[PDB]
Amino acid sequence: YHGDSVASLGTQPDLGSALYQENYKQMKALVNQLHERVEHIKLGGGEKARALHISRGKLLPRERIDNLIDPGSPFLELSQFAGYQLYDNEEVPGGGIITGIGRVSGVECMIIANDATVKGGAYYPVTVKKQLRAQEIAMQNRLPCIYLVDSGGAYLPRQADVFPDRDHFGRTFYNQAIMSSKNIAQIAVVMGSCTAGGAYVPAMADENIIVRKQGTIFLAGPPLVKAATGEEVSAEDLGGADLHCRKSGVSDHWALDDHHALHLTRKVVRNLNYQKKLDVTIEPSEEPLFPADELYGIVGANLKRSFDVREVIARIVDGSRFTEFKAFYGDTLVTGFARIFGYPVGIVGNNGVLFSESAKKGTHFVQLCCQRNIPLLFLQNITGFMVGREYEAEGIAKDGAKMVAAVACAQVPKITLIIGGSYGAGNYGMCGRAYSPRFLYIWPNARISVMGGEQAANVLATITKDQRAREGKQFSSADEAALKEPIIKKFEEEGNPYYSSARVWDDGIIDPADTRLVLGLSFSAALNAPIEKTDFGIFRM
Amino acid sequence: YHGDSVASLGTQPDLGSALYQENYKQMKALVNQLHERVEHIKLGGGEKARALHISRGKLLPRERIDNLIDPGSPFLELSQFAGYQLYDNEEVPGGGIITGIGRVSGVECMIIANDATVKGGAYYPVTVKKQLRAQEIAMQNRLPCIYLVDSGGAYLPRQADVFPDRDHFGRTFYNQAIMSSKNIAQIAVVMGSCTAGGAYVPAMADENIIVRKQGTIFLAGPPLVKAATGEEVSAEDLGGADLHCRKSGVSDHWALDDHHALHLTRKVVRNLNYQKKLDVTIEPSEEPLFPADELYGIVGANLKRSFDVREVIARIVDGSRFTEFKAFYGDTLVTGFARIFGYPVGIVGNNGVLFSESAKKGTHFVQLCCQRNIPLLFLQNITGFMVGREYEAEGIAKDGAKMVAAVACAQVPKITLIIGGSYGAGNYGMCGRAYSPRFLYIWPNARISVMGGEQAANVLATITKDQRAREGKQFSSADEAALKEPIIKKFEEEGNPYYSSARVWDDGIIDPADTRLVLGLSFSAALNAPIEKTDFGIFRM
Amino acid sequence: YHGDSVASLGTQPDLGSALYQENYKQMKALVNQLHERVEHIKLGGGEKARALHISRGKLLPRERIDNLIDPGSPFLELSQFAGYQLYDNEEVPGGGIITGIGRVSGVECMIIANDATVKGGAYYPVTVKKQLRAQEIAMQNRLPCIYLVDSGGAYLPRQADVFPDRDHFGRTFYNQAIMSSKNIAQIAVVMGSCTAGGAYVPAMADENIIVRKQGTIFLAGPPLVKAATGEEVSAEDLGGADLHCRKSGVSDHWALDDHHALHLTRKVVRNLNYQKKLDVTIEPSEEPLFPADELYGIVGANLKRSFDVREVIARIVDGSRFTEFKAFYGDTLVTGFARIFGYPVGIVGNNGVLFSESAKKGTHFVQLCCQRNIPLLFLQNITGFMVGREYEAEGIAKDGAKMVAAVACAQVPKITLIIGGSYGAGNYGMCGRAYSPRFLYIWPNARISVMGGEQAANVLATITKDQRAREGKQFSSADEAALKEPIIKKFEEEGNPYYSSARVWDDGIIDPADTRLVLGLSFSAALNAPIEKTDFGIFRM
Amino acid sequence: SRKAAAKESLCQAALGLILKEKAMTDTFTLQAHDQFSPFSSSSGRRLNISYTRNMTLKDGKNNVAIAVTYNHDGSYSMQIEDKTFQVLGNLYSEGDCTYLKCSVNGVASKAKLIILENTIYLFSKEGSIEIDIPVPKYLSSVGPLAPMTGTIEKVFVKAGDKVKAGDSLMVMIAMKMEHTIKSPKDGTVKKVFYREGAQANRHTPLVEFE
Ligand SMILES: *C(=O)CCCC[C@@H]1SC[C@@H]2NC(=O)N[C@@H]21
Ligand SMILES: *C(=O)CCCC[C@@H]1SC[C@@H]2NC(=O)N[C@@H]21
Ligand SMILES: *C(=O)CCCC[C@@H]1SC[C@@H]2NC(=O)N[C@@H]21
Repeated sequence: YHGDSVASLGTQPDLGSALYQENYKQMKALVNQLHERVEHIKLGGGEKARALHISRGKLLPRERIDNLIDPGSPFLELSQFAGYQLYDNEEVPGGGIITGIGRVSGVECMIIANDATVKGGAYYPVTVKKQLRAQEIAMQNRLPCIYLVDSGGAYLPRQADVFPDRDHFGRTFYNQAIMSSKNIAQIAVVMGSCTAGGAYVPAMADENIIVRKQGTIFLAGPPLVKAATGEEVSAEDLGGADLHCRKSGVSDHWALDDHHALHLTRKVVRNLNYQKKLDVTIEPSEEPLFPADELYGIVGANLKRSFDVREVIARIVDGSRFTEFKAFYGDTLVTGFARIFGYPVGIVGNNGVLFSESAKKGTHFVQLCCQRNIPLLFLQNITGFMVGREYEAEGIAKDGAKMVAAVACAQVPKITLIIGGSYGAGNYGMCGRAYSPRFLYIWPNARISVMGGEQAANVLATITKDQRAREGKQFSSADEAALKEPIIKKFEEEGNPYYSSARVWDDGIIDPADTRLVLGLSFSAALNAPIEKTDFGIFRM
Repeated sequence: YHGDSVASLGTQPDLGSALYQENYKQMKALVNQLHERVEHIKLGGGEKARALHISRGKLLPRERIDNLIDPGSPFLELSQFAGYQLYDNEEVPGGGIITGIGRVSGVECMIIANDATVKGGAYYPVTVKKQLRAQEIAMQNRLPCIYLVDSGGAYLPRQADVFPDRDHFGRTFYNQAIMSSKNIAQIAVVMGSCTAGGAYVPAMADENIIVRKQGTIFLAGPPLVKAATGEEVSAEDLGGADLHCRKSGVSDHWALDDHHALHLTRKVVRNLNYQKKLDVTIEPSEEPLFPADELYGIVGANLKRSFDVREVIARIVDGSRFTEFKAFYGDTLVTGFARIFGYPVGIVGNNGVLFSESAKKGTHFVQLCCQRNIPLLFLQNITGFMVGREYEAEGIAKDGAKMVAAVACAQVPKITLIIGGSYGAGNYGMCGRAYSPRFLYIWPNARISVMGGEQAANVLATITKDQRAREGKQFSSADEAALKEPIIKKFEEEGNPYYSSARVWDDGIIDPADTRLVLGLSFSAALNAPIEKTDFGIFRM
Repeated sequence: YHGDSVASLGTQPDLGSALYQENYKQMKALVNQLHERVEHIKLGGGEKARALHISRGKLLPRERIDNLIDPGSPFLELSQFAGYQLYDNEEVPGGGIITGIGRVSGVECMIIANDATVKGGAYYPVTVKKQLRAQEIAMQNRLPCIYLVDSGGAYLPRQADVFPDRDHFGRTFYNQAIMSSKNIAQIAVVMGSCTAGGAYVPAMADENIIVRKQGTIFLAGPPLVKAATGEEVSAEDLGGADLHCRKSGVSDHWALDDHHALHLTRKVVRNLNYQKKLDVTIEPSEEPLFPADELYGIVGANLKRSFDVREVIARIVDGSRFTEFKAFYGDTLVTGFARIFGYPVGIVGNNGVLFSESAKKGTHFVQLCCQRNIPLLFLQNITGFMVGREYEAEGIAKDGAKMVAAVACAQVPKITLIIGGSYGAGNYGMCGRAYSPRFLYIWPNARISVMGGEQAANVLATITKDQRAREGKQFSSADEAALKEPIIKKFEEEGNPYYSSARVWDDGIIDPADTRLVLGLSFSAALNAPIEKTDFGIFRM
Repeated sequence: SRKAAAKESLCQAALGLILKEKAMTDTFTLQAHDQFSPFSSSSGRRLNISYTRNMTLKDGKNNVAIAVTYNHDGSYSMQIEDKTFQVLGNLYSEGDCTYLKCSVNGVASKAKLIILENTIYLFSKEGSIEIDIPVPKYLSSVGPLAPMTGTIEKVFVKAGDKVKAGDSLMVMIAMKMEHTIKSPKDGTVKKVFYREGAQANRHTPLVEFE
């Protein structure tokens, strides 16, 4: 039937209130700062290396992805802020690599493009981290993976941090070997010069493409040949495109220039015989009834004041409709059913500290979402986990452990978004990074640490007051201020969205408004895989 | 192609023949009697209890199901005649409970509503029988189950017949625990007061709904608290809706009144993520070419005269088309292929006593229907199984055993309809009640016993004549009449449709004409489950 | 390693205490009464029918089972007390049928023997109930089933209670048809005269045996032939063993007399190609360190006094060793790990009313036993479920519902033993009859009702005092005594072990001492089936 | 001034609503896998009994209850107050407009049927009638408690005040987290129980409405 009317969420905020004006101004300042930083990261290695990249007839890497995907298609870039002030004097825009999800010939493909304008396309340790993150996104979601190989050797003085470990560079080839055994098609397009470790990236591909007078593959370079043998050889005579397409047989297609290689890539993807099948149910899409500059005004920059998380769920779902589950029992957690772009979503959000009733409500809701095969969207705004003697007497530990067990055993596509603070073990309960969500984005006001700066400063102040009163010396106000400034300063600097997103702890600082669109894009890629049956472990009753 | 023309069944009966007039008049009398009896059962517990039910702001239970299902949807009630003269002075309309299949938010759901106007909604043993029948209908057909809880405690002086056995009251909670492990969603709506055993019916639900100032859940009542403790407590202070939604956490949604609870129920069903998938093939539907007041005239009330079962199959299938399988070999069984409402049906019907050729034809047809995954509709009009010395010499026992083995091993959705007599072990061969059909309806002229009244009277007359002639006393005509009246009287009373349907031996006396529509509704619910592969045992050759 | 020493349970009781002497004397009186009642039930239909059974060269049915099983093998009879004072003037020993588990040719087989000395071997409704219970025991445990057919027709004036329903007589043939599709071998031995409905029991067998001049199969008797046709025929000329082995082909083996038929049965079982495989782990067996006349002294006859259930677990397990799980949290439920006869058992027992902590401990333990594939033995000694306003405020309902869900979803072989009272919905939580245990035995002091006699009498006294004080009349002590005597009398009579075991609500009143041996036998049969993986539903957190 | 609707006009409004619900059912079926199936026909066919739907329409200011019996032949018998009407009809389209074709007690008529949110518009050659569908309480409903155990910074209102919904009543700080209470309810405050600087506990009532 699906025809009767249903009430909807949402409250029109007081746009004249000075709290709204201050929250709106401060969040707008954060978003403008984000805008200008990503416009500086977009240029890449600078105009000198861009001139030397276009003087060899090479398309710039963002132009390569622009000519590769379907015309007019949205591209979802992942981890645009990697390597941001991560090395001391070495400015590495984008990590050196451009990874994202796009629509190629009607198929959602995962694209990995070596930016050669930034330090010769050399692999930094954060470049390997970003690449392995992209490859497990492609394996979780069953996305066909496209590599646009333009390398410059692994970096030498960071070689330890790139070479031997489990999640170091060689894992890349593991990821291409396993994904080929699962029918997830791997295409490599040699547009540059992979050398001596990176030459396995074209050689382990199910179907390969190379470019004449521009693309070289060899396991050993002309310096290594001139040192070990003494035979002078060039690059194109040693591992050029004519040699590889005609004699050795490493490359499978041959391309005149860059546009021909991207055209051939689209042909190879079109002949993959892939047909998308959704097992979830879809309703005709709709729109939120409230705009998202109101999310600028509602949420704001200060983490001291709380807000209602329902005013976020009114702004991001279809029709602003939301079936709230167990609405009065433990209202520091808001769990309900909504739809984004037709997809059914089970939305879990925070409203305060987590009592035991909140953890029981969360465990029940995650079990419902895994029994009905509904995806889960977690929204994190956490302060902590409700300290007190009575609550530890009640067994607040086993209830948080039940929520952690049900979140970790869940097989549905989970997506985390950190709309505020994310501190401590509550971060584990609300499906943080270590619990394998599909995607994890953050907002530019978020903070993430092991505790807040004030919590660390105040428990260290009380503990040192306790041990000095056992000692006997005078612990004054100035000693307390000299005790409290570096703890607050360190937890503020290292809790930033830019500190967390300089690594690949999160998949990217996103704008609040774009939040709605971004979630839809994320969920679309996550529905490219069939949904497995969830089986939980032992619930500690 | 599907375009060429095909001959059809059906003969226009002699409407002027006095046999037609008498058969039509007697079947019309049976159907009018059925009509007035179900209109008396529909009112329920009477006007005094209906006034005291509406004085508390409660919707009457038939109004609850009317406001729960989709607008204009047909409701298929099951077992409307339970408890009909089943207890001595206790008039229990409908068993005390209203079970059926309806269309809620586009999903075929199974609805179980406690009628509180009939003896406080207390559980009689027939109420437990009717409820467990409804729950296995929901489990066979994978129908999501909705309970509208309004109880009054299990009945005390019948407590043995309600409490301990396997298919007594506690089995209900077993059925909700198993069905929740299979993703068959269980919703309970507490509209009344479940007490101390029935409080497990809301507590074992996957998603619960309760009503303020009207719905109470407790494992122990205020008499039990006042006896065991001595603390006076009310109902709402002990187990009310505010206490359960806010402190204890038993209820998941909270409802202002009855209309809000049914609205919330429709929301909960809409967000179940269920999408119906048919594995059978469908053709565009059609109509019978002959009306069903002709079934009144054809079939009639006397079981002595035979009729043609093909004149029934002309009246209930689409287009009156019927591909008859093995039409000459053993024509006391009529087996063929037809379609009802687009669904492909394999129709098995009787025309007389069952010879061995009839059993072989039946075994072959059931094997065809299970190899092609076609449903089966059995029509029972049985006298017996062809006595004689020659037929026992032929092995008529092993042929009936082959039909019983193939009927019992069959995995397709089987539906039985008893259009006439159903006596003895032929009732086992033609898929009676003990062989688990999906639904089993009867017509108001049917009879069902272990043998006919005349068979029992005549074999007992001949056996007692045989033992008196060995004895020597005079066994006259008057002794034979005093021997033959209570056997005939008992087998006539206890073979009735109302005696069989006062228990839950059948799913309901249906009108002949409505027969067509009812079968379509039944088959629709039975196609909500995927069809399993049939594997038979050992065929006694 | 398995070598280090471990503490053990058990306390030597005060054998000189007058409580021990009185408890021992009263339990010894109960066991002697049980002994003399089963020695009267063992004789069967009496000496006149036993003389007329042995005058036709027939072995008596207990002698048939004695010559069928392996020499010296223990026979586990099930439901010896069926039909005990269940019909008014009709004394039906054993129900008319002898069902049990025995060891035939090295295989645990399930044996169903028609006692023909009791009313001609005719089927009473309790005979059908006992037979269908035996057949689902054979299907749960994968035991090959042997029938020793000696019937006399279904009983006529009880024909309704025998014929049409789902779990009436025809279900028997359903059970043989399904079990043959699963490779559970069905042997029928026609030693008597099955007639016209019972003739499907030999005809649906995978391998059949018949006896000359003694065994007749026909779908229609000589009275029915003489009535319908008028042809006089005998029994042996119509359906004798020579006719069926030579012309018709219903029987597969031919036997001279009864000893030859049992010898041929043992041959047929030996050539079944069955090899028992245990998936559980076995340790070398041991003995309890305390005898079980101490269980007479410990447990006694009065249900008012409590005892320790651990003194039962010291008396029935191997070595008196018992790893107690969660021993302090909620000590009104005792859950632990032990071994009986080498088999690993998870033992759950009661010690009082069930608080919410007891239900949480029970749910955790049942989840452990299903994760490790360990069988479960439930010991029931229940008064109730802890009334009070605070406990209903805590949500005691959802905790009992969690225990009911985990008990009902469990796939391990569960065995219930009712060592004391078993009242109300706690009976559902501790795996009573409706939750499908493998076997359910009781002790001769047990009581089972919907509540105790005093609970029913006292809550009805307080409720009627409430309503009379609203009325105004005088409710004196004598009115209260006339109110309290028939409630106590009815709940005492209908809560008996003999009232519960006259039906097939339990598999038999067993001696306390024999309890140990009986459990081992039960568990051995229950390990003839491989253990399935358990998947629970939704735990109401 | 506005004139009251005739009982025949209420029959037409009820029929248009029932047929619009059918239309929604039909367009759901067109997207279903289970096509041609029963349950899709909004016939109201109960087994052995009839189905009567009790609906209420609001005519101006006054409510009228209409009992609609579903007949086997597709007709309706609508009893308004006491008088029964035999009501038949269907929908048809001409271009982009939907028309309701009626026959009430043998009297045929035709009117344009437009249903916008709650209001049923019937445009005929004799006038235009607006019939409203009543809105149930649970779709039109959209005192306060303390969120945690904290100290109150600023009170806002006293007795004799009036706030409207979504108003600041109190601000309380609980373990360094500023919580501004708001009003879901409405009216006038009768008592403020905690003055500024006092300690409020979990789920403790702050203000009251009399
Ligand atoms: C003040 O400086 C902060 C003290 C502790 C932080 C608070 S207490 C309650 C919240 N839960 C938690 O673990 N930390 C938060
Ligand atoms: C006359 O009173 C009836 C005699 C027997 C009934 C007939 S004989 C053939 C049919 N088969 C059967 O078993 N009973 C029917
Ligand atoms: C006295 O006559 C008995 C009163 C109630 C029985 C007691 S109260 C606590 C136990 N739990 C329960 O439900 N019944 C038992």
